[PDB]
Amino acid sequence: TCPFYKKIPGTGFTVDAFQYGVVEGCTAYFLTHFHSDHYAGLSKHFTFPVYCSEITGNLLKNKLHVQEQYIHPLPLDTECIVNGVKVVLLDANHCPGAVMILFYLPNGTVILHTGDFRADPSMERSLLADQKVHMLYLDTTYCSPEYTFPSQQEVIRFAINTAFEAVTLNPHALVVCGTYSIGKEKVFLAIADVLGSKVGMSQEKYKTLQCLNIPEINSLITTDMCSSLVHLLPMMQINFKGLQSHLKKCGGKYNQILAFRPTGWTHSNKFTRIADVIPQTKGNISIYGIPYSEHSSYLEMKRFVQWLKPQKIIPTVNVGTWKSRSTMEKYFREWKLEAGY
Ligand code: NI
Repeated sequence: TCPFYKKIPGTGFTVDAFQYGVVEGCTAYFLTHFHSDHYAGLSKHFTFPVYCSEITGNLLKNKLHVQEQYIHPLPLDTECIVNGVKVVLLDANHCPGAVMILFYLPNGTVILHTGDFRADPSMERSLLADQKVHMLYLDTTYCSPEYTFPSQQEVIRFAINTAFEAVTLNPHALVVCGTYSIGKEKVFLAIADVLGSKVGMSQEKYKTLQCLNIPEINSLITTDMCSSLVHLLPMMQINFKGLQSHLKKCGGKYNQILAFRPTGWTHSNKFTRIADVIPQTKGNISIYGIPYSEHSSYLEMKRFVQWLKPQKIIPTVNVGTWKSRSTMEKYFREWKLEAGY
């Protein structure tokens, strides 16, 4: 049965709740972003409205094959009526097409659902700046003070440097980047740009990227592997046995791979900075971990919540154990006492 933190009070609306069958009373199913935990359940056979962003809509049509009529894309930053309830979609600064949703209830309550987000100060000068938010449904993925990680711009800097050094040292080396969902496209697009290349990838990955409304995308990507010296592979495949296997296929065209694994947090964030990173090495193949995050650090989350001063907070991540729930509430109480709301 659909959990209460996926339902919006005083509406027929649910959020990211596609895996339970029909939910009784639900006139509308909102989808925050195209990640499989959030969409798990959709198919071609859905005949209830789905409201989502334009970009999420393209992925729904082309990757899952939902029928154009049931996909209601909405533009961002635009006051929109949806069954006589005003709603707004806002950029979540997560993956392509990811949004947060502002719900304006008939009774006067205002609810923000963040979906998955990486909180940022530019959100403090959006339509949120204009009025009070009573209830916050919050992405709590990294709600604990151990979780620090660098800025996205810091990480992209490091990457543009590593890659370009190597390629200029050895002109027969390949850059590989790992992937398993949408998100983090900046890693590979930045590397390719510095190297004067398109990015090469499988047919299915190319299809997915062609749904994202990236400007100039035809100039940036290709399915011709031979012609490219930045390749994307499955994240499963980013290891030595798999990279050897792949290094064979290229047919004596490169004599060294240099790979990047964009990851979330790992325990090596506790004791090692970004300028002081190293790879594992089994012969000519070198694998970097780079902590490029599309979720809020603890500090970024904390600042966003203390600015918003919500009357109530409902976590949507790490809610499956009493210990995590209890740990999170304690942080929420500190934040509230510090900030005086
Ligand atoms: Ni996500």
